[PDB]
Amino acid sequence: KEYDAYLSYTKVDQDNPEEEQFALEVLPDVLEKHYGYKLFIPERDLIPSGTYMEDLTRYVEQSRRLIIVLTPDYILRRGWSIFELESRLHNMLVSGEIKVILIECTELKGKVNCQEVESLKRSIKLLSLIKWKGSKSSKLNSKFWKHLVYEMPI
Repeated sequence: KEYDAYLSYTKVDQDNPEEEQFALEVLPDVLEKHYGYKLFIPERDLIPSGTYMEDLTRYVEQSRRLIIVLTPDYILRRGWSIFELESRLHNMLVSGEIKVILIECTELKGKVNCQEVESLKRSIKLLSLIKWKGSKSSKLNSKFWKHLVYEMPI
């Protein structure tokens, strides 16, 4: 366990700017610089290679938490699919070997998407739901941040 949490998010090229800004820079920056947590971010710390899947698996095993940022882009690309594609990660999620922190940034209005995400929720044993209200939640020392920090290790 070398990392406090594994950050899972999706970025799609050019639909709300505040959501993307919170998911890509504010969330990691506040978790690492202000609170001192150590996060593994694939798009920052891992270079894609032929061992990409095995590398991601190993990094998840070395992470004390799994943060999933539920943005519209994440739903579009089904950014959670990786954790279901690899058997080891799937077993870790369903058997409760790693705690998952699901950050709800949008409402699952879509029927099919809502059903799929519900099936994902039931597939996780240790699941913590935190709603991101918006600009109020991004403010430092807000209810959102206290909740998230409590769900974090140490």
